[PDB]
Amino acid sequence: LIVEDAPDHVRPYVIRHYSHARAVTVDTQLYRFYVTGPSSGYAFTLMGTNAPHSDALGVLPHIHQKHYENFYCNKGSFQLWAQSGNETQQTRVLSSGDYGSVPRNVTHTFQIQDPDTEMTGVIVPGGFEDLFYYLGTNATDTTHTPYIPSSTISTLQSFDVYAELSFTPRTDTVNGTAPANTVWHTGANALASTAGDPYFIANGWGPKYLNSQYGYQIVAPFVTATQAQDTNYTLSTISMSTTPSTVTVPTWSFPGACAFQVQEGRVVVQIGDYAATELGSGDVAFIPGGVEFKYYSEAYFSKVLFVSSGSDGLDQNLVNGGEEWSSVSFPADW
Amino acid sequence: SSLIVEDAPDHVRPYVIRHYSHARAVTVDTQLYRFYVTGPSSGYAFTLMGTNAPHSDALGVLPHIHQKHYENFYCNKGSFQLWAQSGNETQQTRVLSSGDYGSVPRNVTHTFQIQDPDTEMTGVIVPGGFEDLFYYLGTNATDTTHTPYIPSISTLQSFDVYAELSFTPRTDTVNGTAPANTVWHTGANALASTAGDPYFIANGWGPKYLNSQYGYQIVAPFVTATQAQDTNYTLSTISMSTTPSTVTVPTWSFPGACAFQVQEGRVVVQIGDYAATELGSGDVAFIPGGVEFKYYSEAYFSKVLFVSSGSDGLDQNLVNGGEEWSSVSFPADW
Ligand SMILES: *[C@@H]1O[C@H](CO)[C@@H](O[C@@H]2O[C@H](CO)[C@@H](O[C@@H]3O[C@H](CO[C@H]4O[C@H](CO)[C@@H](O)[C@H](O[C@H]5O[C@H](CO)[C@@H](O)[C@H](O)[C@@H]5O)[C@@H]4O)[C@@H](O)[C@H](O[C@H]4O[C@H](CO)[C@@H](O)[C@H](O)[C@@H]4O[C@H]4O[C@H](CO)[C@@H](O)[C@H](O)[C@@H]4O)[C@@H]3O)[C@H](O)[C@H]2NC(C)=O)[C@H](O)[C@H]1NC(C)=O
Ligand SMILES: *[C@@H]1O[C@H](CO)[C@@H](O[C@@H]2O[C@H](CO)[C@@H](O[C@@H]3O[C@H](CO[C@H]4O[C@H](CO)[C@@H](O)[C@H](O)[C@@H]4O)[C@@H](O)[C@H](O)[C@@H]3O)[C@H](O)[C@H]2NC(C)=O)[C@H](O)[C@H]1NC(C)=O
Ligand SMILES: *[C@@H]1O[C@H](CO)[C@@H](O)[C@H](O)[C@H]1NC(C)=O
Ligand SMILES: *[C@@H]1O[C@H](CO)[C@@H](O)[C@H](O)[C@H]1NC(C)=O
Ligand SMILES: *[C@@H]1O[C@H](CO)[C@@H](O)[C@H](O)[C@H]1NC(C)=O
Ligand SMILES: *[C@@H]1O[C@H](CO)[C@@H](O)[C@H](O)[C@H]1NC(C)=O
Ligand SMILES: *[C@@H]1O[C@H](CO)[C@@H](O)[C@H](O)[C@H]1NC(C)=O
Ligand SMILES: *[C@@H]1O[C@H](CO)[C@@H](O)[C@H](O)[C@H]1NC(C)=O
Ligand SMILES: *[C@@H]1O[C@H](CO)[C@@H](O)[C@H](O)[C@H]1NC(C)=O
Ligand SMILES: [Cu+2]
Ligand SMILES: [Cu+2]
Repeated sequence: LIVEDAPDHVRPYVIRHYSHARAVTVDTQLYRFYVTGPSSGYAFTLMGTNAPHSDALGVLPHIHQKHYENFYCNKGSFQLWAQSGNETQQTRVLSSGDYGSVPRNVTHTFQIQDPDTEMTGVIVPGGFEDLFYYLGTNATDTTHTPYIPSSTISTLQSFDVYAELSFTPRTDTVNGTAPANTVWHTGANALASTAGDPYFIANGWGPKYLNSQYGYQIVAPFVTATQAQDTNYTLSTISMSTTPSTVTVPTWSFPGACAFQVQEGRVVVQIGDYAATELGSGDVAFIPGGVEFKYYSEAYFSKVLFVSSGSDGLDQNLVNGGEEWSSVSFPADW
Repeated sequence: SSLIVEDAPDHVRPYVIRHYSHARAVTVDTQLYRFYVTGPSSGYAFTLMGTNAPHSDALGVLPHIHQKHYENFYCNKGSFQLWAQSGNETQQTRVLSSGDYGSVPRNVTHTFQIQDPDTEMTGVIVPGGFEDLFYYLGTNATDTTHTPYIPSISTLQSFDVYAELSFTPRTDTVNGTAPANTVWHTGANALASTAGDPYFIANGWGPKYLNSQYGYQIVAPFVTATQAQDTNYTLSTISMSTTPSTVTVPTWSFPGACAFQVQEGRVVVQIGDYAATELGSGDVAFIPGGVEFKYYSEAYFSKVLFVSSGSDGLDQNLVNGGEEWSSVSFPADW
């Protein structure tokens, strides 16, 4: 079940945090491809980027006309700038557990701030990694260190990267956000109600739902049908209690492929005809559409970043079967 | 007898206690405290505790000093602000996010305020036994489900808590710090030049050392003999690569007790005659002085918060045998 690089075809698998994962470097940045187009049947790409502080932008401002980009900060911190059409340009400094949503046709760029920064990208549809094989240089990285210590515009268009050379990232950031009057780590964040608009959710400040059918699970939606539209997927974090003795761990099966990366805790996953395996920080589990699976938290509290192809995968299912909830913690009693 | 315990033992012995175990939980208003290492369990060497709490618009504790205990604040997740002042020196304050550290020596006035919804503070207090104060002021908590937190003057001198009613937490915070002429997440941080002064180290910005004897390990000191003086302990984070197949995992036996809490990764500990046991996020291992033990990272990269009684524990040993290093990542080649 465990693999060192994402398979070159669809199958159940788990890839440990910092596994080789076809690693490439672009300057100081090291990219790992935990889920690829070939490994997901082109459903989505799930990549991890580790990098040190930089005084320069990490990528030139650009747009994707056919890909929805999602930025999740695993650790450290990076600034993200985003703008849809003539809407006011927005920017936030994401720290651990923060999220930034970048729908198609939204200009964006980012800059790495902290020394031990890790950015997990979820891009829909999959196959997006080809861009980095081109821009990057293969890295053997024998020791598995997070990152190594120390015409083109036309070409990029074929990778669905359209340069926005006139975009000037705003420079009036204060307390991790701009413009003024925005809410960042000081109040609730809502997902954009209008398709096409970027939005940001600070860790623990977005909408949540408690599902109590199989133990306590809290789903914090990041992307729903409203925002995905035809890109057809869902994204969220799922926090989990242990499974009480009175509950039978359920067996799931969905039409679309799905995957999750453990952020905190220890989660056991059983997929298809493979032995159960326990995942820790940054480990990724990939479940092909149509394959049965079971999971439970061995830790008293675990939190995972979850993505699903389709409108009704696991996270949406738990939300529908649960209730609105206003805490990152579940009830103290069963 | 078993290695893993749900509450710290009432005497010195090797043990592991999982994140969010009962650990003699108590609540003080919205804050839930867990005592992973106590005075009794460590022979009064030190206390290692965890506090989980939601956002609050008020201070989490009234300003105070401890005349006989050295307090240490480490942000596991979320964020909280910490204010500190020593004698005639300028009052300092920082907003700590994941991986950040704040040092509060004896006789330093301090207070804190919880900012994010899913905030966890790991406290290391030396010497051990101060936790009686939390038992005293707190209300016992059963917390059957092990949820992180429950959703929703003269007298204290005996517990070494001295009120400082004249202290007014400064309110000119900008970009997570005050006064303006400080460095926070924008440059290198040094440990205080002498004992008695508070200091703060942002994640990855403090001094680091690379030890290459047993695979690669990076030690980021937080407290050294210079700052500890007679409190006689060391504190740091230790980052670890896997152990090369050609390297024998070393065995250690120190004069004083030591412990660590995994922050990221998967670390296996083999203590005395107990079974090798793998720890995940927030899990704590405690090793009595004089007891042999081995540890190694199963994850490709793990980072733990480490504390040791004495001046020459594991972290100091790794520093003395290693070299100065300027990256949070280790070399790509053995
Ligand atoms: C809290 O934290 C936030 C960060 O989260 C801090 O925000 C930072 O604040 C500083 C200072 O305000 C910002 O830097 C300044 O940015 C100015 C605008 O830059 C853009 O426009 C210029 C003009 O066309 C371009 O050249 C720039 O391009 C370069 O930078 C971008 C990055 O944004 C790169 O992508 C490019 O490749 C380029 O490298 C930008 O597009 C900029 O004009 C200004 O530069 C002056 O000042 C610096 C030193 O501060 C000098 O080195 C430089 O020579 C300039 O000096 C002239 O102008 C100043 C101002 O009028 C005069 O005083 C001088 O005498 C001289 O005439 C500087 O770079 C920064 O962008 C911003 N960061 C973010 C993310 O928002 C907050 O300050 C902080 N708050 C507190 C209180 O601490
Ligand atoms: C960036 O984020 C900062 C937080 O990290 C923001 O700082 C906050 O700024 C507000 C507004 O200036 C402060 O609130 C005000 O505080 C003053 C002073 O409070 C103290 O003194 C009064 C009077 O003696 C006393 O009653 C209080 O108890 C305090 O002891 C009040 O007079 C105002 O009414 C108001 O409450 C916050 O205190 C301050 N927070 C911190 C932690 O510093 C900053 O404003 C943000 N900057 C921007 C541009 O958005
Ligand atoms: C994105 O922009 C292109 C160019 O205008 C347009 O043809 C396409 O329909 C847009 N796609 C979406 C999802 O808005
Ligand atoms: C680099 O790795 C990619 C796989 O991501 C592969 O397609 C290519 O052949 C490799 N190129 C070189 C020069 O090794
Ligand atoms: C959305 O994805 C699901 C699962 O991959 C698939 O069954 C469904 O046909 C898709 N919807 C559309 C309109 O393509
Ligand atoms: C702390 O302050 C008390 C009271 O002033 C003093 O007696 C004691 O020696 C001080 N301790 C340290 C370590 O500075
Ligand atoms: C601090 O200043 C006071 C006077 O306000 C003085 O009495 C005291 O000795 C000073 N502290 C030190 C350590 O010098
Ligand atoms: C505290 O302990 C008492 C005695 O065991 C128990 O009755 C009570 O329910 C406990 N309080 C809480 C909040 O758990
Ligand atoms: C410091 O701690 C070590 C380890 O517990 C102990 O052996 C030593 O005696 C202590 N030093 C002093 C001065 O007490
Ligand atoms: Cu992009
Ligand atoms: Cu204190």
